[PDB]
Amino acid sequence: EKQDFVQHFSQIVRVLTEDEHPEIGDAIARLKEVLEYNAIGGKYNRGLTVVVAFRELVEPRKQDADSLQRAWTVGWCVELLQAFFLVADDIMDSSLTRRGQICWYQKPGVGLDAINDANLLEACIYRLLKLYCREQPYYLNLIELFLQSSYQTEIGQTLDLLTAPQGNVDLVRFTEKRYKSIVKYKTAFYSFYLPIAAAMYMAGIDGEKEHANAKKILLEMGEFFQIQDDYLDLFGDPSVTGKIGTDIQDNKCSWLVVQCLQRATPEQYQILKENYGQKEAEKVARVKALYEELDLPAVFLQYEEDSYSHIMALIEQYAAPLPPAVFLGLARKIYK
Amino acid sequence: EKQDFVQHFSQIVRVLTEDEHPEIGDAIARLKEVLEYNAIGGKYNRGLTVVVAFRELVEPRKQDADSLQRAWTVGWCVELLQAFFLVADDIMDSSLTRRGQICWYQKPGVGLDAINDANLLEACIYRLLKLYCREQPYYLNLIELFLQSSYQTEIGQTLDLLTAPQGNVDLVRFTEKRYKSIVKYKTAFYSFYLPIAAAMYMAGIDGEKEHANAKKILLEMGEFFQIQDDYLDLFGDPSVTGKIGTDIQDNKCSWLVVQCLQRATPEQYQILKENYGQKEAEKVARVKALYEELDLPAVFLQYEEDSYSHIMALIEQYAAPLPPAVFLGLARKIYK
Ligand SMILES: O=P(O)(O)C(O)(Cc1cccnc1)P(=O)(O)O
Ligand SMILES: O=P(O)(O)C(O)(Cc1cccnc1)P(=O)(O)O
Ligand SMILES: [Mg+2]
Ligand SMILES: [Mg+2]
Ligand SMILES: [Mg+2]
Ligand SMILES: [Mg+2]
Ligand SMILES: [Mg+2]
Ligand SMILES: [Mg+2]
Repeated sequence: EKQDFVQHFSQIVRVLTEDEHPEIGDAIARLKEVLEYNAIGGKYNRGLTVVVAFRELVEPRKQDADSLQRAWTVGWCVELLQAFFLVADDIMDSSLTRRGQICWYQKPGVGLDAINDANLLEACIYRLLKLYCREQPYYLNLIELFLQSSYQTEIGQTLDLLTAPQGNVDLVRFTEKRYKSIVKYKTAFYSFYLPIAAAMYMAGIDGEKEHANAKKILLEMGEFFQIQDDYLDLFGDPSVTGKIGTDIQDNKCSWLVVQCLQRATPEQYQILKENYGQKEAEKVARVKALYEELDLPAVFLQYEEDSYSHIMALIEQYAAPLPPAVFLGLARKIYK
Repeated sequence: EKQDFVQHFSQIVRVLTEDEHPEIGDAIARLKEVLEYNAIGGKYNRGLTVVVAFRELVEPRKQDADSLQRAWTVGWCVELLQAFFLVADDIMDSSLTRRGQICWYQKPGVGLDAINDANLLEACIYRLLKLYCREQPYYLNLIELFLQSSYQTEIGQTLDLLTAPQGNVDLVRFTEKRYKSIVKYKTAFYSFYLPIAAAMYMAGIDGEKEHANAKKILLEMGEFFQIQDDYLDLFGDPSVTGKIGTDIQDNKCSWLVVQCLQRATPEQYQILKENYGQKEAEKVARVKALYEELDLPAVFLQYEEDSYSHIMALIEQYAAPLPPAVFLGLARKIYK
């Protein structure tokens, strides 16, 4: 399934680049480069979720060649949206690598031009929806879903960045309540709600209450996914994660620091105060050592188990009348 | 009219900030700040063009309070789009001031976070269209117009930036053909076509051929407007323009350098080669002095006259069945 999804990318790049209007040539070329470098090399889970859910929600007699093409394309739209956000997120977080290669903006000859490049990736979403879904009943529902999920992700990023001012001790700000708001908005809407909801609209499941019920499950899964992202920022294997962690030196409201603040002794609070939020390797190591001294890996592992049980309880409550398998396949993939 | 348009901004900021969901509070606050700093202080010509054209194209018996509100809001959408692009353009062009104050990203405590802030301004366009135009016949036409004009502006910005690589002599690239493509895409679609076309759709003028005819006039006006922007980058009064010029030190394909290359002697070409595209004030002054020695102000002034006559000839050819006054009021404003 992931090999089939990735094979459809050649076709996407081909239709996005067919406007070559020789004049715009050299920017179409650059657009190819941005797409090749930036939407390829991930696991493709968010885009595949659209396709998997589409096949589970749509009656097989309605799954002809062209409706399947529209599903693959919408899944690539979700991946282009993630590519838009990541590019810009790597600039703002001062990140070094992404998916096992240097962040696009560190590429010599790119730099802050990456800002345009990211806006273009966003623009491609709507070009693809027009090329493929324009005459479908769900066209406007999808455009609106993508725009709303962007807005919600940018609100989240705003909070992320206001809670993490550079060069400024922000520990008082780092609370559970605040953390939960950050991750709801910055990650949960676009990573989980968006692709399932997109498949739902394509299948003609438009009801407010069915979308609300699906959202109840999916926003909690997204919360877990971001907690996991925070854990792996520091404790993940960078040959697996494909990215260097910057949360400590970026002064982020990570699940780790939140959990640390609620366990630290007043001596340990001062260690964090003196070392969090700074570029010095030795300072970052003191924080990591405090996390390790507080058995934060053990705490994450227990949370992963408790979170799983909680999400499965919500699937029991809220999945119907959708197939639980939609949610269960997602759970398998993120608690893997 | 500009005082009425500006008065409606309080209401726009109020509806954009009514989601205060206490959790997202502090990002709504920041969103207010971004809107107050970044969509205010211009001349508002692009947003007013929507309103002026709306009143001229819509039968007065159809211009009730609420349809007029929708026109003011769509005009603010066009201004939010310009605010999105300028913010990001000031980062990528390394600009110092905008509208008589420091560029938002130079504000201490903003910096590259301005990237998110700009994406949020874009997002506000679609929130306003949904809040105000959702049940109108032209809703989808407007969303599609705004998205398309963004795409086209980002393609233009891509070309602008590829033709102007930092630290790299690009004079061979700087041709009339290339310049015309740049400005068509980066400026002409969103500054002129966009607001008139928006008013056209609101008035129920949806025809392909009427939009094409309007576009014929408006893209040429936009070409002139960018040529004027290039001229004033170096020769404008910064107490009038409100911005410091960076085209020479940014290595831009400005109308000025294009015109200089077609008049320069081989000695003068080498002066440009040795001094264009560099941060040193003394080098920038050599280029300005070469422009002045080539009587480029005199050339711009003659071009302004010839361009005016050309645009008026196109209004004669292509305005009907729209009122010429729509185009003539625009011409007055840009050749002012
Ligand atoms: O991939 P990253 O940078 O670890 C992350 O998950 C990326 C991201 C970007 C935009 C929204 N949500 C998450 P972050 O929040 O920066 O820790
Ligand atoms: O306001 P500026 O920076 O003079 C400009 O007109 C701004 C701009 C931004 C985006 C698209 N078109 C023009 P530019 O092209 O940068 O010279
Ligand atoms: Mg990041
Ligand atoms: Mg981030
Ligand atoms: Mg992370
Ligand atoms: Mg600029
Ligand atoms: Mg520019
Ligand atoms: Mg300029």
